[PDB]
Amino acid sequence: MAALTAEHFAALQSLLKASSKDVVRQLCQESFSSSALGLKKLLDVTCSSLSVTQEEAEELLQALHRLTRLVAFRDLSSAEAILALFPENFHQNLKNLLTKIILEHVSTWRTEAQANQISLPRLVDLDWRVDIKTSSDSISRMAVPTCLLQMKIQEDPSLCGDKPSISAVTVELSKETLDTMLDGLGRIRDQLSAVASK
Amino acid sequence: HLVLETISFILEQAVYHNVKPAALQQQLENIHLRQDKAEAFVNTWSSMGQETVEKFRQRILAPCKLETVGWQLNLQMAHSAQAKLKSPQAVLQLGVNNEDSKSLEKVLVEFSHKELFDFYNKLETIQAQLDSLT
Amino acid sequence: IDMEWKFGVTSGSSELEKVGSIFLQLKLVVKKGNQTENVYIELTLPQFYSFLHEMERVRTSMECFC
Amino acid sequence: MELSESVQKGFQMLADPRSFDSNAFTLLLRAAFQSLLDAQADEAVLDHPDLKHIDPVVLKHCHAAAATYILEAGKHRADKSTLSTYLEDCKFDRERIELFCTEYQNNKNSLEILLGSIGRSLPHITDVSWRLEYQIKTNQLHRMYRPAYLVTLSVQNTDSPSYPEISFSCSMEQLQDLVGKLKDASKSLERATQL
Amino acid sequence: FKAIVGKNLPDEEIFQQLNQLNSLHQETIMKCVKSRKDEIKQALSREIVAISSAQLQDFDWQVKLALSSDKIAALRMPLLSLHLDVKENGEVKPYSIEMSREELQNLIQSLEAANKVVLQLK
Amino acid sequence: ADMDFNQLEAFLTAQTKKQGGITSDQAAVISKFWKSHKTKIRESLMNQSRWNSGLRGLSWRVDGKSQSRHSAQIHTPVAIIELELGKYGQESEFLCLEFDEVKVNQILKTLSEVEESISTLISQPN
Amino acid sequence: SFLGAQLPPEVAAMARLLGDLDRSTFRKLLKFVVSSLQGEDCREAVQRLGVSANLPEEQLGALLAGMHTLLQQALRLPPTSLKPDTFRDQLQELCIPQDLVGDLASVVFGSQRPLLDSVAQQQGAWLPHVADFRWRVDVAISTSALARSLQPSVLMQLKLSDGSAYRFEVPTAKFQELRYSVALVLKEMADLEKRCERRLQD
Amino acid sequence: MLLELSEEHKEHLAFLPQVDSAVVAEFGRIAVEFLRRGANPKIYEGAARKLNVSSDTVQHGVEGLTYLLTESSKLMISELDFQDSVFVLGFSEELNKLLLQLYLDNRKEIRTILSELAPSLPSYHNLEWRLDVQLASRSLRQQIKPAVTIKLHLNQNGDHNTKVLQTDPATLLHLVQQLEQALEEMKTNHCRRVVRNIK
Amino acid sequence: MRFRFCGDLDCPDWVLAEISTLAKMSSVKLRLLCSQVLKELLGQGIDYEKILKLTADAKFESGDVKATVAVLSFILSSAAKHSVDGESLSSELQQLGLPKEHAASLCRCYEEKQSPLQKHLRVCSLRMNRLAGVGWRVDYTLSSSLLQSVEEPMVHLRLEVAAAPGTPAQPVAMSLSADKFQVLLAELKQAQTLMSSLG
Amino acid sequence: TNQLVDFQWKLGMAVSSDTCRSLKYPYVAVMLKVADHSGQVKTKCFEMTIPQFQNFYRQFKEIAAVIETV
Amino acid sequence: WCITTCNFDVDVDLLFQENSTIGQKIALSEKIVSVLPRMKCPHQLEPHQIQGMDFIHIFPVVQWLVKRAIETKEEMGDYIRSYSVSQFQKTYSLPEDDDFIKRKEKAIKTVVDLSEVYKPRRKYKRHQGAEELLDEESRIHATLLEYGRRAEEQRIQSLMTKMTAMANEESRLTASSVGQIVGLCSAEIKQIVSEYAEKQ
Amino acid sequence: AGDSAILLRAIGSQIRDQLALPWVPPHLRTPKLQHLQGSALQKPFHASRLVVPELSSRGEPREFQASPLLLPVPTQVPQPVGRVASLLEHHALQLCQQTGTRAQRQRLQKQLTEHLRQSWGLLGSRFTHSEKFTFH
Repeated sequence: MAALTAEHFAALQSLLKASSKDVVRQLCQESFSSSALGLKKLLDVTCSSLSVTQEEAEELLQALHRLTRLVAFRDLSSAEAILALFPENFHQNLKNLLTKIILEHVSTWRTEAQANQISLPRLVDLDWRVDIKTSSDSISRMAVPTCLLQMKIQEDPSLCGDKPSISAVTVELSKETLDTMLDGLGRIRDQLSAVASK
Repeated sequence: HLVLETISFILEQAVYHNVKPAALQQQLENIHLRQDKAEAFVNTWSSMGQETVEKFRQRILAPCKLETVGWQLNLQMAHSAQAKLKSPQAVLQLGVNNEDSKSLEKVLVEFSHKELFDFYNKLETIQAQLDSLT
Repeated sequence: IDMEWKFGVTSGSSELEKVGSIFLQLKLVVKKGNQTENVYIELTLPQFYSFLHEMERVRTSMECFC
Repeated sequence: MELSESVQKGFQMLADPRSFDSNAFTLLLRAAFQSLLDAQADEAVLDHPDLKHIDPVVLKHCHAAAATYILEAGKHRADKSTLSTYLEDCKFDRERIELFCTEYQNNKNSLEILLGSIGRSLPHITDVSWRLEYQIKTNQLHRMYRPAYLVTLSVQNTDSPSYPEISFSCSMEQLQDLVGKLKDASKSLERATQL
Repeated sequence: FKAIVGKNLPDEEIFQQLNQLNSLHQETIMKCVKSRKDEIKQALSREIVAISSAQLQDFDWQVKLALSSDKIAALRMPLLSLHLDVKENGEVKPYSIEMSREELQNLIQSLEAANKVVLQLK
Repeated sequence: ADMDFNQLEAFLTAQTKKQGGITSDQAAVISKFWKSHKTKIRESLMNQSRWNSGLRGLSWRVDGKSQSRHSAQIHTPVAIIELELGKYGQESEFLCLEFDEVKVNQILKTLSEVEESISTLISQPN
Repeated sequence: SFLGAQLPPEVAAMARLLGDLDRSTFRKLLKFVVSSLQGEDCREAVQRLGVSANLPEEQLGALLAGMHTLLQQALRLPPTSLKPDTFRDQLQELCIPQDLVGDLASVVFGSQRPLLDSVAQQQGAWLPHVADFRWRVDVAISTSALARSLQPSVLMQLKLSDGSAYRFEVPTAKFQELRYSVALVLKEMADLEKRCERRLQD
Repeated sequence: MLLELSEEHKEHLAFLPQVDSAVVAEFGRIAVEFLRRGANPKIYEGAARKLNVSSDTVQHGVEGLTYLLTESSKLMISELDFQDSVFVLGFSEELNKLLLQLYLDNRKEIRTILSELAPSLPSYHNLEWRLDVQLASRSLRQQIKPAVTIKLHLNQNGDHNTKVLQTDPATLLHLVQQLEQALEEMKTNHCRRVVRNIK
Repeated sequence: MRFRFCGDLDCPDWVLAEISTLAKMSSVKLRLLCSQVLKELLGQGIDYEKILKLTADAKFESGDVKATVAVLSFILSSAAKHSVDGESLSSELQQLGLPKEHAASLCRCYEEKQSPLQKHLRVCSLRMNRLAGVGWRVDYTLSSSLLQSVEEPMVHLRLEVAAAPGTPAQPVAMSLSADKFQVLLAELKQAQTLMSSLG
Repeated sequence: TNQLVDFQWKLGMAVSSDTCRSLKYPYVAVMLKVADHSGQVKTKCFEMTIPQFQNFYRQFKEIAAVIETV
Repeated sequence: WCITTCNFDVDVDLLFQENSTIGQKIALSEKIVSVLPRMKCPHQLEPHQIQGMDFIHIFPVVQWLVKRAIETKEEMGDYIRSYSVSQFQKTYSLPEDDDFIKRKEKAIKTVVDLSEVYKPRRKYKRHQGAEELLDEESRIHATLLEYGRRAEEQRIQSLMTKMTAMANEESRLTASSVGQIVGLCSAEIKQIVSEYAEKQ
Repeated sequence: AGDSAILLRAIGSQIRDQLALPWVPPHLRTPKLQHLQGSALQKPFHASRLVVPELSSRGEPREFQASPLLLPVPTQVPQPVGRVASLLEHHALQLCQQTGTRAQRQRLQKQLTEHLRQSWGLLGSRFTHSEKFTFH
């Protein structure tokens, strides 16, 4: 995360124009969460609430987005560290108010950011059925157990485009295949019962 | 074919464990392999195995790799809407290997000078994160 | 028909300097008639143990009937 | 221009003084044009109180006959001499021949604009833009020092799935070649005006 | 309505299926059958053609005269453009085909052979 | 024409009884060839004239459902059917369907209606 | 002349039409030309102006085409290269009425100009740009092939202004090559700027 | 300006003075043959046995020599700067003169190969055109609608692509006007100074 | 200056340049070279071995050969494009400075192949598509689940369409009701009547 | 896996083609309508010869016999 | 044509003859006489002498221009020949062109292989203190010094003093990942191990 | 020919009228210039099946047709371009129908039936290695 600038802090002075502390609080919370497209929507929301110019509102949302994520990225654990980020000429009551808001949310921010990391597609749900196969077109009678494994999987919607973000795949396992992968996955479990690897 | 698969499986286990030479000798005799074959394994593993273990370590488990980097530097002189320009432009080409398809995809990106410095500052953050691990 | 896996820790990210999140990646190779497909799935630490706990129930019911 | 036996019988009933008076003929004829050209699908277009005495099976049959002849006459660019010939064949009187021509002439331009709007076509180029760059270096080659042009065409058609811009690059020789082709094409339009 | 028309049911068997409805609803439905039977039957026949991988939904055509090209200045070649809308996999796909005088003659000559067989059945 | 022996030999005979015509022995060779090939040629012409999908194979199995993740005890059987389809000269698709004991019998009666349609049409000339 | 060596036919046609045109209508048209340059759809407003002025569509098209060309060619010139005195002189050689010249000059040089410059600079792009760049840094502890790996890598995700997006993994030997390449190009941009300022600017 | 030979690159080239210049001439031949056609490792074990050195010694020397020629051609380094670069290596005038000729003999051909590596933009190949008048349609039976049918052929990655397009007459007159102004720019005093000074 | 074979335009500068390269051959081998290029324009292939074998007379380098074949192809194609006669071509090539013997030779080969050239150039003229063939099957429907007895014919069409020469035809396959088929055939016959009025 | 929403059939004769004046062979054409995950419904059609139908119909009678005695 | 071919650092704007009348030819004659001394043309010429066209006197002027033009094409390349060849390649291909297209890919492979063998690799690592951030140029220079790609010498040496040597190409950890595993996950590992004991 | 001479003379004067008007930027084009310069949208030919009254209708079918339940025929399609295309193709089929052996037809249908009877009457890695070696 890049540092802030006097232009961004001047945009934060627009919060002195803002109508209430919770409006500031709202803009802080949403600007952390908001995407760029969300920032266009939030820009309309900001202009409607503040009635400041679109330039002031956009720079303000940019300044809060940059400021909040800078703290979250560094994980500044105290007011003293946060306050050092602000310039000495800033409006002290607003600067102190922002520090209070930032302290409350920062714990939530690291939790929310940690969930939304980039990854390979995530497992959403897992279901299974065991059947015994009893007959087929080619064997009159059988008694072979089988597992059907059903997994529901989600990909980042920005990578999906036309396709749906979530899909399901079935996978069939014989116990021979099942036993092979139970060994493979068991290795990792043994090496965490004591809290570090073998 | 079975013999080649059997030899592969023996060497695959040696990579996974990263077996020391003397331990490998005993395991070969434990499957009742003859002494000359067991010694032949130990010699061949000794030099070549360490390079092979490193080559396995660099393997990636992902559908796509970055494969190639390439760039061209240009000077803008004019376009239909402005005359008398003197702007450095960079084109970056990233070659991404999609091993699911065995096909390489070439991604082209324009940068202005300010945009390329912003990109540089992010790479400098990644390097500091990497440097924190050592 | 095949499975490959990678067990790791996320040390840092673009949103947080320090993270420390354990993950498991699986590659499943699935025969679909004449052709095969690769399915990539990432599991969190809680998901891995829930997954392993279920697949051990599967084993048990595959070993007894009626 | 050919017309089915169904259409001809509808006109033979419009030609009657008994079935339709001169008033009802005018009102049905106007309803015919309206139902062709109005964007509102006015289901009550035939509910004129002066039409109410006509058998609704006959009324709705002659209305579709009229509209069908209007579209066929329009498509085939029918002149008043053609219209008047066919109407007199259907035994129309001189007053109703005048009435039909008056309504047709009033609507002719709107009908022809409608008929001409139906179709599919190729993607239509609408604009062009260009960039001039001087090529300096590659990570494999220094002192390139050659100009290149970066050209974009803007296309504006939706008759088939398409992307709105076509981008390509030209050297000096390639752009000089391209311009010569387009001027060769333009010189052929000029020749065609001498026909 | 699809079921009773497709099966060519007798009126008495339709009445017996309507025994539970209000008398005006019974009478309404019988009247709808008598007035619309032939129109519904044609809709079914159209749906039987859709038991196929692709169907021609609509077509259009244009006649044009080519006056010149980069190859030859006194070209004066008539061409037909035929546009097809083909419904497949629940989607409509646009196709276009361009024909000279001789290609159009071969096309029409082939469809006239098909039409001769159609008219032995139709 | 898909000629029968009377048509085949009459046509070939007319070809023999003309200037530069084939010999009767050549026609006999052609007839012997055509006897075996007639079966193969006819079926090839069917494939050439078909550009909808065709049935390439049917396969099925029946399973006893016993337990699932949540349903600790199941017993109702199920039929699983794989249907292989393709167009001439193209790669096969596989369609896989699952049926309970009720839907198996609903489909079975639907096929019995096809057979009874055929039987009527060929009995109507009686 | 800023119009090039030979006068474009649409500009010559427009310049003779201006003698008949009320200045009120000229200033109404000029707003539509300027706003179209800023990318605003004006087709319906132009049509209303047409019937209001009783201009046939053949004359609207000639006027609008000629005004667009004149402004396009002037606004593409830097303030070092077209200036109010020479612009006004050159337009009088077209016999444009002097009051209309003053209106045209106010568009090219007045407070409208900075927004027009911003729109004109957007058109130099031809390839897509980086819209977002995210990463995570991971260490592999174990793998199917190795009981202990301990090998870092960077997973990267790019979003481009094209609306395309890519997620791919970078070996650390490949990250070093990428980082080197980007710093090298930045040195060579700065060297090229110094060549230009000391030889092309004088 | 000068070549900055890395210490490993120097250590590979140090094999060159260890053998007769007639063998270095053979290394020069096979080096440029690999650039021209592709490398074939089967020769390295042959020269190894002939010279009583390891195959890696032959490989390192020859692949180091190819890189010397490639980097010189990339830079288009002058004969004077080339010598000032090479004299960091200690070997004698006969080998220094051999290498200089081997560079100047081949730099223009190598630079042609090196030009193929650049980022692969789509580019113009050819254009076809046809003047069509539409005279009738299914819906309307007499018309004159002139259009220019255009077929644009493009290259990318060595693969040809084609696009079929349309213009009206007045748009075609606009297209020529704009791309004539494009060609006129290279004649302006601004672009003349760039070509004159950025060299 | 304007020339008929240039299309009532002044001569291109690259053409006027390379006309001076034609004068460098003997008149006897300039005529032989015309035959090789003209064969290629007629689709009969090209013999690069013969082209190179005879142009060794003038000691052409491969850049001369490329420019020579290019200018002969331009002259012959563009005269045939505009239906210029060999009498005009000879006179107006001489205006550009081609020697009178070279002018002669070049035009007595054009005079022999002028007519087959124009027939080939019409075949090569821009096409969007070509109809390569038609296939059809007629079916009769007996009964259905959806309608107890149907008893209607149905048609299947397959149209082979070629986008470019030397490529396999794309099949367009579709099914039609007998009503849709009847209206399609009737519409194509109306189009054909209009076509026949034009040519 | 997939589930049948509907089943339809038609019986017809192939009468004539451009290559073969007398085809005159019967077929059964089946349309299957199937629901995917999340209920997306699609259709698939295929032809059978009359011998193929008899086999197809015969095997479903085997399925119905085993499914009772499973 | 010779003047514009030379590009001799003058704002040469002038028009070709176009078979123009008197008037245009006179204005051009003044411009030519104006350009010649700025090109340092050794031979003088006069506008009236252009109209009378004294070949005897104009000949040395042409000798200057022709000699300078030839020299400039010999370094810059002949454009019209490159156009002629481009018209060939659009539809024709010599046997040597087909050969080059055949072997192109295997040749290209050899140079990307050499580029990997001799790639720059990170020799030094800079200290995190004494922030170099004060300008873009010294940050970018410091980065390139990490790959050895070096008051110019004094700038390097003061920058190089902020660095430490290196010896490894891949950042493989000495099992220090336990520190970040345990220090942040272990409480979650203890919860999960406890719950998946209790559930069974 | 006089007829083709009249056509070519009409063609040439149309091209003049189009060349005489400049290109106008798409955001400024009024509807006339949208048609000439190709930024108007054409609509595809799409036909819907109509219901028409029948004069010979009697009984219950007539009682339907005589009522507001049968809409006026062109108004049965919402859009004028589809409304035009529907009437055009409806009238085209009527011409095909009205412009178009019983022993021959019965014979063919009996020939088809015999073929149906004759057709029916035939009824009358380390992972896979670990599995193979240690879990198979």
